[PDB]
Amino acid sequence: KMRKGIILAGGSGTRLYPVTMAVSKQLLPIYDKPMIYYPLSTLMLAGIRDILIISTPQDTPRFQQLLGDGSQWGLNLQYKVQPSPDGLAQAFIIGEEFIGGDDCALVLGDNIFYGHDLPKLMEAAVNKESGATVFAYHVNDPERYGVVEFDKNGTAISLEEKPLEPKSNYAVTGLYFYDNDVVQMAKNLKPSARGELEITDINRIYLEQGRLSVAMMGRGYAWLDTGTHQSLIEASNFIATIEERQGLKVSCPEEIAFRKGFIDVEQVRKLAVPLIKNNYGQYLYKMTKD
Amino acid sequence: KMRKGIILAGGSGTRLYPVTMAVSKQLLPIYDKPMIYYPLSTLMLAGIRDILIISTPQDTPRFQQLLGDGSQWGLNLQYKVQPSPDGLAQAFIIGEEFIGGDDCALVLGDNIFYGHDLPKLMEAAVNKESGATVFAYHVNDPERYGVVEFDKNGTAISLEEKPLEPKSNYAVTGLYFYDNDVVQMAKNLKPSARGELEITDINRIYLEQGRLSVALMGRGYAWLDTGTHQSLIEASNFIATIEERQGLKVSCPEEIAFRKGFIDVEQVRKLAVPLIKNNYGQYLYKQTKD
Amino acid sequence: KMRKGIILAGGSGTRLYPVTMAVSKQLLPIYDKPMIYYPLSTLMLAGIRDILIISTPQDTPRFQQLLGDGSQWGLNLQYKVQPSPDGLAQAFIIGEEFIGGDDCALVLGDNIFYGHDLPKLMEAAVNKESGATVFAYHVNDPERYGVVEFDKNGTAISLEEKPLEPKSNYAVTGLYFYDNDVVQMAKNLKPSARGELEITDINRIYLEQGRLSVAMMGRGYAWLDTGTHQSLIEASNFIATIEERQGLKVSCPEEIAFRKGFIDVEQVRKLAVPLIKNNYGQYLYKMTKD
Amino acid sequence: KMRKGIILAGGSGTRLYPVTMAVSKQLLPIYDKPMIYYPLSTLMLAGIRDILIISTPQDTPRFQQLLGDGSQWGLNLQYKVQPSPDGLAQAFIIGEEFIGGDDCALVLGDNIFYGHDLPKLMEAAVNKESGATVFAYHVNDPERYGVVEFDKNGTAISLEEKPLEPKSNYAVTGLYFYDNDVVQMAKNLKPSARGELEITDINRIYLEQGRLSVAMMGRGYAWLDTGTHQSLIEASNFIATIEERQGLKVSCPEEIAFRKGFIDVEQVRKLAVPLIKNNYGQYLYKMTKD
Ligand SMILES: Cc1cn([C@H]2C[C@H](O)[C@@H](COP(=O)(O)OP(=O)(O)O[C@H]3O[C@H](CO)[C@@H](O)[C@H](O)[C@H]3O)O2)c(=O)[nH]c1=O
Ligand SMILES: Cc1cn([C@H]2C[C@H](O)[C@@H](COP(=O)(O)OP(=O)(O)O[C@H]3O[C@H](CO)[C@@H](O)[C@H](O)[C@H]3O)O2)c(=O)[nH]c1=O
Ligand SMILES: Cc1cn([C@H]2C[C@H](O)[C@@H](COP(=O)(O)OP(=O)(O)O[C@H]3O[C@H](CO)[C@@H](O)[C@H](O)[C@H]3O)O2)c(=O)[nH]c1=O
Ligand SMILES: Cc1cn([C@H]2C[C@H](O)[C@@H](COP(=O)(O)OP(=O)(O)O[C@H]3O[C@H](CO)[C@@H](O)[C@H](O)[C@H]3O)O2)c(=O)[nH]c1=O
Ligand SMILES: Cc1cn([C@H]2C[C@H](O)[C@@H](COP(=O)(O)OP(=O)(O)O)O2)c(=O)[nH]c1=O
Ligand SMILES: Cc1cn([C@H]2C[C@H](O)[C@@H](COP(=O)(O)OP(=O)(O)O)O2)c(=O)[nH]c1=O
Ligand SMILES: Cc1cn([C@H]2C[C@H](O)[C@@H](COP(=O)(O)OP(=O)(O)O)O2)c(=O)[nH]c1=O
Ligand SMILES: Cc1cn([C@H]2C[C@H](O)[C@@H](COP(=O)(O)OP(=O)(O)O)O2)c(=O)[nH]c1=O
Repeated sequence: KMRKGIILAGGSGTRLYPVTMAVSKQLLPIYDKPMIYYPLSTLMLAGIRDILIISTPQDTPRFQQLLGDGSQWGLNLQYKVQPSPDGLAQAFIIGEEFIGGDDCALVLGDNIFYGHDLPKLMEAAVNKESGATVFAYHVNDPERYGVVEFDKNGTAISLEEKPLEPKSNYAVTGLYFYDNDVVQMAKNLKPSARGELEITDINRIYLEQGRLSVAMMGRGYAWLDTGTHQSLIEASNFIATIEERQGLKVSCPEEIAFRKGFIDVEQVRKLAVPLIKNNYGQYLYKMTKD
Repeated sequence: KMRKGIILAGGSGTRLYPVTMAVSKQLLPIYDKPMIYYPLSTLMLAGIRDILIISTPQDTPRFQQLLGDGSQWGLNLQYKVQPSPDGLAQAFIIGEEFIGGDDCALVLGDNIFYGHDLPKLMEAAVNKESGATVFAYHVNDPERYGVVEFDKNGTAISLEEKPLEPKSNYAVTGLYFYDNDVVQMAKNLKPSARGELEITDINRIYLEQGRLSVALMGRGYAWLDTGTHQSLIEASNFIATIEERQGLKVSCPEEIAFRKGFIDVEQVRKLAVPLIKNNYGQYLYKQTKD
Repeated sequence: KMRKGIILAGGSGTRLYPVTMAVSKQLLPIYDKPMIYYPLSTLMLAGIRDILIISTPQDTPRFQQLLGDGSQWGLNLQYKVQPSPDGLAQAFIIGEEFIGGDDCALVLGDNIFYGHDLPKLMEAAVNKESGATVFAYHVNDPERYGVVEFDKNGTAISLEEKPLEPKSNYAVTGLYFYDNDVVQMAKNLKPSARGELEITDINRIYLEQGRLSVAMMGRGYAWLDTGTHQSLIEASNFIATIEERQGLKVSCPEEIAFRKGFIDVEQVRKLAVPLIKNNYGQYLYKMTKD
Repeated sequence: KMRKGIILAGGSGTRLYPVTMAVSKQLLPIYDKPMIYYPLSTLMLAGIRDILIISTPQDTPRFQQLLGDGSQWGLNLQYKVQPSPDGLAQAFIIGEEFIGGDDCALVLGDNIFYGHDLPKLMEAAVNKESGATVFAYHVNDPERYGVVEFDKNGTAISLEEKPLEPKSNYAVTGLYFYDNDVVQMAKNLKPSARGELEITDINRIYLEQGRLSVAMMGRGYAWLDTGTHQSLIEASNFIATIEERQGLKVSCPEEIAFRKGFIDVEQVRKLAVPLIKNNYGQYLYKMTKD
């Protein structure tokens, strides 16, 4: 009944040491919220409310302390550990029992999107019956990502993970919608070129079958880079500038839950009261005025 | 009729002294281009090629040195002066002749909009045969702006200019679309207490007649503040973050002209060659290859 | 590791909620390292190698996992829990055994100091035989801090904690050096009207005995604000700007330990390798060559 | 009896196109003041009041319109055009008459310096009776600059302009103090490999004469980059961070003039008048009350 999604929020975070020896990348602040509120908000905006969060043995417990079972926000959250970061595709192997016979979305715990009409951008993917959908976004450094190449008619024709000679500048982002076939695909994958069970290898299987849709995410959207220390500071600054100008939050899960009807006002006021001593709780309380 | 454009780029710039003793506000850089490129970009995206720039007596020559007659970008730019900052609504008096019998789109020289489907956002406004269209955006400090009050059912019911007690948090942005009725409305206005001919008074008349459309600009759009030194730095950082991430420029008049067919590839390369030694020149040239 | 110092790294983290819901404020990044590296570097630059880290019941062990016993940096680190955030002066009661009969410096865990000749600005306070030294910095908002008032000759005459009517713009910063008498003073204190055991009350005692030295940190020093989410971004951007321009790190404990001779070249190399994927480890490795 | 200095503020500006198409680079804002205020403040801080500003044929008169003869600040400003940017040493040829038989300092118009005891560092160079003083600063990308090689005992042993294989990471900044011999040295210079009259060739002759002091500007100083659009934003954010924290301005000439006694209270209040309606004028006014 509730639609399903997985947030993959593990990984070593090597590239960010020594900051991530101290704290999981997906708990770092992006301005005024931990990084994982952002991909969580994306799933909620797609209308996905049953969500499995996968992290390392050390970090899962921290996420469980941050987010709980999710009922406070009208979600159902559950959790599993990935013993080692053996690839994004292991998400479906670990989450096979959670998924059952249902479709499932996957969002990476470091993926931040923002812009106008995000839900409508996702709508076709959410309602797809058969196949898979990913989103492409023009970047200046396609060699750091999965890269999708299109023909003159705009048909996707190839996908390559971190190519030395990228065939386009379109990166495949960290949000994926699959039908139920993904689970068996993942279970038959072999560790590839970089020694990982790769999501790109799943997507390539869908592409070879003619069932991968590639939704273009235009330049009016922001897909914020979380790859380096510098870009983490840029991401924060970006959110700060939007929020302080508007006096509205970006990816505040309480607010989304409220506006989408997952929780009612009585419940928003119950969340806000114990938090009214800080700016966040004051913002939540304001919601229930009008 | 056809729709002509006015960019109002006047004002003394006192809040920014001494920076604006040296350089007009609308020439200040927002990251990599002068501030006036951004509203000049909003007009082009709306399909407007015939544009009047109104500056102060002092600033006209520098805007002309920057933009010339516009022909390099398939535009036609003209210049008129505003002797003193007597109110936005003076633009229609100053431009009465350039406007003649046509519809008008006025944009303030310091207004910066960014977001997905911005041309669509303005589509209804451009295609409106009579009346006026304005844009409302939720801000944290509505007291600094024109403010539009809505009713329980979503209808604009009052407008107030920089009110001490705002009736809502929706500011009316500095982008306005009018039919041919406005020049006469402007000509019949009397100064407010503060001694300005107010654009808010014009909009109220249209509201009063049931002829004002108020299009909501969602939280997914960015409308960047340029009122303080601090917000300028934020505006620049915000644009930089986008452009460096995408490898694409925000509000590049040459690119928009080219993508909309105002100019052709042979004209783009002609523009690029003299500039080939700098980054801006190299971005132009590449756009002619792939 | 003869000389001693305490880093007070706990607190409720209320104002930063929800970022500090699952992470201590003092483990959050300031650009490319955890916040606590900064006050630790500060103590090291003063020549202090025996350091007690006090944090909350939940966070202390997290600091201990990250830093261990400090022998890898030539330091002696030990840890104590502060059961509740009942005031800075509690550091001396908690740290009573650690201190013993010795002088001791206290630095707050969220204090970031930068500027030419800081080690000299301090090295003196370290050499004072008796009494206490504090450092005063001109700020824009003195009401948020301990405030030191000076007479016409420049002699400190008054200290007040968070005064509604500040007598000066000089804030007393979170770096303090004390002789052995501070423990007894702290044991005799009673909470203030804020409900906290106040450092300002200890400083006032010394002031009245005529044994308080107030070092002025001029306008050439930076004492970075870490109060709000916004100020964390500001602090991170400031450090990033320095480091990226100079190709040198600010407050890197491995570098300071190597430069002051706490550890040797071999040791630095061994530390660098596990970090060598990014600039942080490469920077340490090259200090060994050049 | 006024000491003499030159601000070299010419050059193409091509790299910053289109931001420099209708605006001189050195009049662009660095946070709340035009760029040229910064080196101007630097010379003032050195106690130099008789200053020659050299720029392009197009920009020199813009500087003259902004600053006048400077006696409002207790300075004596004069102007000369550099027909083309044939090298920094040409400043001493164009400035020969202005120089006469006196010592002369040279600062680049886009260099920004900040740090504790900077005035003392410069007062030393100004106190020097014979020879020259330059300042060395560790940078990430030494190949862009004049580069100074040191002895194992840290004595400066060679200088190279933009070496392909830098011998150290110490760049020679754009602030130079010379005795009167510099004019004859410049006049004998021949164009370098870059076809320029190089300041590094002058410095090398003082160094080989044993008359060059190479003062180290340590890592607690900021020497800010102004060569890219991004470096401009970084320099603005760095200044805004210091100023907003301290409530004190960096390189405000009016403030410097007042504090060094070039002008008095009455004059300060006169300068405040045209600025009195924003924070900058208020800041000036308050210095004369507190
Ligand atoms: C390998 C691995 C990763 N992760 C987490 C860590 C990160 O927060 C997040 C992304 O992992 P990364 O190692 O950065 O993979 P990454 O280089 O970011 O690339 C992935 O993400 C990209 C989009 O960001 C795509 O363009 C690539 O095709 C996709 O492979 O997933 C796990 O939770 N488990 C893992 O085993
Ligand atoms: C009054 C005046 C302003 N300007 C320029 C200067 C600024 O770049 C910009 C706005 O200047 P302001 O001093 O805010 O103008 P002001 O009359 O007080 O306010 C207007 O500008 C605001 C912009 O959104 C609106 O929200 C208000 O509804 C509108 O009335 O337009 C002109 O070019 N000519 C002018 O006469
Ligand atoms: C009260 C308290 C504080 N702390 C830690 C948390 C932060 O690292 C640091 C600062 O805590 P604060 O609650 O910000 O105390 P604060 O309002 O900043 O004021 C203190 O620090 C200021 C300088 O930052 C001084 O000017 C004040 O005189 C001094 O009282 O101390 C603890 O670890 N335990 C505590 O009980
Ligand atoms: C050559 C030249 C430059 N300028 C202005 C343009 C720039 O704003 C500023 C510095 O110009 P650049 O062309 O970046 O400077 P460049 O000759 O490459 O390097 C100089 O400046 C560097 C410091 O920035 C030093 O490390 C070098 O040793 C010194 O030669 O001086 C002039 O006004 N006149 C000139 O002839
Ligand atoms: C096409 C184009 C858009 N824009 C800006 C205007 C809007 O803010 C935003 C619109 O992007 P978007 O609507 O997402 O792209 P698309 O129409 O290609 O699907 O980008 C430019 O700045 N330059 C351009 O060349
Ligand atoms: C509805 C909502 C959206 N968002 C974010 C998701 C998208 O990035 C963006 C959508 O804005 P937008 O589509 O422009 O809003 P609207 O429907 O009001 O016109 O805002 C939140 O952070 N919180 C919310 O409650
Ligand atoms: C020596 C050193 C100093 N610092 C900091 C302390 C001060 O805030 C700033 C300047 O210290 P400073 O001692 O004056 O400069 P220098 O070492 O070049 O002589 O640098 C570090 O962050 N790391 C270090 O390795
Ligand atoms: C006194 C003063 C200094 N400065 C700058 C020059 C140096 O970069 C920095 C520090 O100067 P410095 O004299 O060392 O600090 P202070 O007088 O407070 O001890 O401040 C100004 O910009 N304006 C001023 O009025």
